[PDB]
Amino acid sequence: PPPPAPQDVEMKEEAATGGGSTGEADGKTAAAAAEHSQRELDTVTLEDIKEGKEPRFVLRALRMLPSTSRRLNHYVLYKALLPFLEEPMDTEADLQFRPRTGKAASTPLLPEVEAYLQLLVVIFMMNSKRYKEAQKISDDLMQKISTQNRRALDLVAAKCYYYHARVYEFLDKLDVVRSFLHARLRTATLRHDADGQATLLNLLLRNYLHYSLYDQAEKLVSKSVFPEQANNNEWARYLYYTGRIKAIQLEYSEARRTMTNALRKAPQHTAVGFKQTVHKLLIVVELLLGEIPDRLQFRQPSLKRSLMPYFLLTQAVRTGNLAKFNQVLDQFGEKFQADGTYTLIIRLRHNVIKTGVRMISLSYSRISLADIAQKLQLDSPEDAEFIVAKAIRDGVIEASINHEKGYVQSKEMIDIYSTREPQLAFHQRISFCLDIHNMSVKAMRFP
Amino acid sequence: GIISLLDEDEPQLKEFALHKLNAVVNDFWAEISESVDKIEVLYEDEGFRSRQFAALVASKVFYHLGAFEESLNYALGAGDLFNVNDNSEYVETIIAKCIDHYTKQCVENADLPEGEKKPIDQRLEGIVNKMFQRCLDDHKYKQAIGIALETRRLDVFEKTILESNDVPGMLAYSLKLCMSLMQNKQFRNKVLRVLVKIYMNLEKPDFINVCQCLIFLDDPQAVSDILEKLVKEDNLLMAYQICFDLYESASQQFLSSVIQNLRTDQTLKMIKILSGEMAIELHLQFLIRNNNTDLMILKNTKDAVRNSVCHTATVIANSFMHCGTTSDQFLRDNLEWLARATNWAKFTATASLGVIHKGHEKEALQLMATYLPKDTSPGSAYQEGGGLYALGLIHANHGGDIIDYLLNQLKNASNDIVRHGGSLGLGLAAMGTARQDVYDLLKTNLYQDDAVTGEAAGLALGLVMLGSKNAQAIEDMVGYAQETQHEKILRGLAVGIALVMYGRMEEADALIESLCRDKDPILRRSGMYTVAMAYCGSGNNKAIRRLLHVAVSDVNDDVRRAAVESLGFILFRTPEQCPSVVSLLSESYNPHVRYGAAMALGICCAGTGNKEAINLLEPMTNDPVNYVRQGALIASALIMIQQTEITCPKVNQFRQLYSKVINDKHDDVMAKFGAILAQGILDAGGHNVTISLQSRTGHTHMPSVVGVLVFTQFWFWFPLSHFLSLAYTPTCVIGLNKDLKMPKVQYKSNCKPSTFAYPTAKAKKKEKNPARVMPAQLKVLTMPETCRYQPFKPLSIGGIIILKDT
Amino acid sequence: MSEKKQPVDEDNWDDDNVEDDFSNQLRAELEKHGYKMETS
Amino acid sequence: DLYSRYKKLQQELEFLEVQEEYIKDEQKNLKKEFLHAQEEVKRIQSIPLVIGQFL
Repeated sequence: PPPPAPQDVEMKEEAATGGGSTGEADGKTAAAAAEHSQRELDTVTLEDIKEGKEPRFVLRALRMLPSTSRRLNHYVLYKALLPFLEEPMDTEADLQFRPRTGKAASTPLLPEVEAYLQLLVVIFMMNSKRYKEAQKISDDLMQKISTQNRRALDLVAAKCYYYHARVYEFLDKLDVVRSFLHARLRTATLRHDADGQATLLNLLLRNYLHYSLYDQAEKLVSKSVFPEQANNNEWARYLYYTGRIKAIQLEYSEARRTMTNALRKAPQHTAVGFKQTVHKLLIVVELLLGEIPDRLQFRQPSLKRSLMPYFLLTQAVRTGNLAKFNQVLDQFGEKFQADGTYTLIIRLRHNVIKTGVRMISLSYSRISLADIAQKLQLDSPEDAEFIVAKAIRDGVIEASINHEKGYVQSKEMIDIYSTREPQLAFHQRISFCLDIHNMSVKAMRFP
Repeated sequence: GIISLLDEDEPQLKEFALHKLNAVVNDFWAEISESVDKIEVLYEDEGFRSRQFAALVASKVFYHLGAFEESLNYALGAGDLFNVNDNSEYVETIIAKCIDHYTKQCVENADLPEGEKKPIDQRLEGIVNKMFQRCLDDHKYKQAIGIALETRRLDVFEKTILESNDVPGMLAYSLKLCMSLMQNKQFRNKVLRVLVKIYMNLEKPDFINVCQCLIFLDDPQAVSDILEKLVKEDNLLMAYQICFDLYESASQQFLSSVIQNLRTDQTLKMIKILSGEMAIELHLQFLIRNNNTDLMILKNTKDAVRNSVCHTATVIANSFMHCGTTSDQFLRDNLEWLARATNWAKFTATASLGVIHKGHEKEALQLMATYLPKDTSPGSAYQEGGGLYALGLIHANHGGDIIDYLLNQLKNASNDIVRHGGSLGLGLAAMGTARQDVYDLLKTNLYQDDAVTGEAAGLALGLVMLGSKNAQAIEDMVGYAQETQHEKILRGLAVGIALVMYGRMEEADALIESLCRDKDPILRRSGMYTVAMAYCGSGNNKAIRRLLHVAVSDVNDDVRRAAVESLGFILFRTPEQCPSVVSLLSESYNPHVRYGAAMALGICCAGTGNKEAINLLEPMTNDPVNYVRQGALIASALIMIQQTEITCPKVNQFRQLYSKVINDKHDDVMAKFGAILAQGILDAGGHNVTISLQSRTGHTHMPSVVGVLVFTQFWFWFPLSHFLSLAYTPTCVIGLNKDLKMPKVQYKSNCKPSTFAYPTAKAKKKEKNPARVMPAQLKVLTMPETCRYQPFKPLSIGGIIILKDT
Repeated sequence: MSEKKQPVDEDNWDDDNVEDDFSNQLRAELEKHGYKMETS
Repeated sequence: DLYSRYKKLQQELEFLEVQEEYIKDEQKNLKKEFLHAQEEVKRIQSIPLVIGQFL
């Protein structure tokens, strides 16, 4: 008695969404798609949520003259796989409705990802995407009829390339798909820019920081910026991956602002630990700064089972205990090697000394050297002059050593009062504000 | 990590290294991306024996990046591997953009046509003609004509007619295709002549070849070529088409060009073709047999007596249905209402005898042998002016020997109340003739010291100098146009100096600026009429930029009105854009731009079955301004002609709407003047005759440009309301074989009887008088395959074709 | 929402700043502090 | 028709991009016109106004 209901509403899924998309895509260009055609993301993740089932919607696909009304109603009525996923090509070649080729080569095929048998149909999904990649290649050699693949099926295409990813990942890696991607880039570079490269580039970094390491420098020459960032979700996790990069490129002062940006551009919900687990390794760069506040302003108790190392670790950060250092290391270094954590163990001592020198430096105008050699667990006055020079290391607040015997003649620095440095920066503040005025201009330009 | 291998200068490991390069080239993109310098080291080496494949791995890294001039350099220094490797997106994208570099290289090669061009690699064009050999073996006419005109070069285009055992139509439709798209004339002249050369030397003698280049290339030598040949093989059933096209399509001064080529039977034929009587009297025969009009509605508006311009409206409305019928009724049934108005209705009333008996060419002079200017009355000098005006309507657009005799009558006459009609008829029959006696008396016509003859002097000098590129007449005119005393003098001379240059496309632009610069409203207004006439029928943005700007920024409103008047004058080849572009122009501030907007949709969308122009003229004919309602009735007349009843259902709605506004008294008199004159426009011959900006030949017609542009502003001189009647062609077909030999041919169309019905499924012809028809009811006919007389030349629209006596 | 990597992966709690400040620093908060004045 | 369609799409494009500029200029113009409307109508001020009553 429940399955006759998706016979109605799962039918109206393709009726409303797909029928409106294809029919309203046949005209009214660029309102052809992208007013409910790329409702596709959540309505088709929902198709994989909202609801035997496997052969039914994949038989008898390409018929004739547009009788999909009757054919999808047959798919409704029939509720009472070896050539079956290829049967949308085996009834006849599709031969009409080229906006429907990728659509029916995505939406019926993909629910086996959520069926999870992983043994016989992932190679059949590989074959179904050999068909759909034959569409992808043959759109410019055999389909010289109209656009139908940029304005609708490019936004469909990047989605089903994430589904390519979902298929390719569950068994192996991909290498041929990378030059195949850059060919897809070349047929999206100058004509019509798609994300695409950034999709499999997120995957590139995701499997490469696991397994290849030359390619950040190849990103450097490959950094076509793509300032469109329309979803902002892909762009958010793009910033997450490259912030892991600059953490492993040991770039920290950039990392704090760009990863705080990457967090605040996540509007996400569902507190299973998505935002939380991404955010923990995000503010590992703040563990690497030398400065981090108490993480009470960051914890969701669903993350608590994973951060059972992490709270005691930030305790070790705020303290300086070598016992706590090594104990958190050996005991609580599990579950983070899967993410990669052991670059903080070399410089947790640096975190200690920068936290201490921050407290003491903003605390004290003048300090003495052979007592700042005993504020923290320092070693010697030669180690203390050493660590004063290493405490500068970049251009920190004025600390001149009293170069006879007066240990240090440091003082506080001034002229941040309200004089020229803020009005040196306010041109750029209002440069950002006029950029938002350009956003207002484009707000007017949206119709 | 191969720059370590690039430390070696011996190439004997560099073959292994380049085999590594194209192996892991997808992974090591940033390897070469700074190593471009060492790529240039191995490239510019004259001992490294893989500098071409070094240019290919350079093509790989600059395919990863996508550079253009690098791909030009790889066209240079990749050589053989640049040429034979062409089955890949990796190569076809970069060589596609190199073909784009080649097509802008051809843009450069068409920028300056005389030597000294930019250098060309023989390989960037080697891939052009190499890919073009695929186009020749593909043999598709797209593949020929596309790349043959992408290059903008006549050599490979000349080679495209040399393809395989086909081309039944390129050698007859190639000129059709090239005219159907052309924008530049600089090489179009050469393409149009090199095609008709091989059409003269075709296996088949063709007629559309010189039928097209005789009016778009207008050579005196080509008309002498077809004269020479079509007389030389001694047949005139084949010279039938093109000699009667010489009279029927071509305009004046091209007849001068051929009469230079006449003498050097067909002797009697070349005597009679430049006379050109047969079209005139078949028009006359058609209208005297085809009086499908109504006199009852003429009574229903004859009853609406007012002393004003309504008399002219009535006599022009029945002249519209009798121009070429030799038939009067309102010159007959009355004398008191006929002589009600004074001194201007007499001009118009004796002018209507010339309008109606236009198409009565030789005999209308003895028809007015009683009605000479000095026989009837020396009291009204406008009566004796309308007299010679009507003799100019006797010699309307095709005069004879009596052009010079009207000139002899214009040697001595009254001061100026004669030349207003006389010189207009003289330059009307003497279009572009550059005559000397018209220059003679037009000198003193300029120096009359009277403003009422400015139209005479200016307009007639522009007529006889249509497309002059003169200076001295223009010097006289515009340099007299800073110091005179009125503006009828200024404005007659202004539309005359508009009329002095035509179809220039680059040449009148000096005068365009010269008229542009002054603070004279009338002179910049003349500049707008001049940028119309020099740029007619072509969508040149060089007009519309300055027209756009002057129709926004200036508040001087006469020149703004002229700017929104030039639109259909320059864009009537494509009338299907004017609503979307004059839409808010119909909602301006002044009567000028609103009035010219109504007229813009009118003169633009003539032959359209649009009805959007109708729907937008609806709030224009219900406007608050009075004479824009007048002009909107006139624009309703403009839209409804080259349109029938079933082309738009508001035709009778506008007939009864004209009736509503004119047959009541309480509406606006000035705004109901247009209603019955517009009815007459609507019943020109009873929809037999209509306006014709565009021929089957494509040769535009001088009344249907010149007369309608003069007809635009008509308050300023009321006899400017006649000239649209001179722009009439009967919608009928000629399937005649011998010049009078009546056929036995009655063929049909698959249309409705009611689409045929003009106030069974098959159509019925009349065995040539010609037979009236919709213009759109000529592409839906069917040849008589059961007739004894079968036509051979395709008859898609009106005009003349050949028949065969079988 | 599977974002392609992440599926693989005021009771007593605002005081935590003060408490982690005060873990090994003034762990009694008074029992030395009330007894400081007779140290010197 | 890929030589003539690709010819004339460019043509109608350059047409409409010219034709945009007209209305861009008129939108520049009419805001000034509306300001002239505002102040040159609101010179309806106290020309020596009389005291009365409203009913």
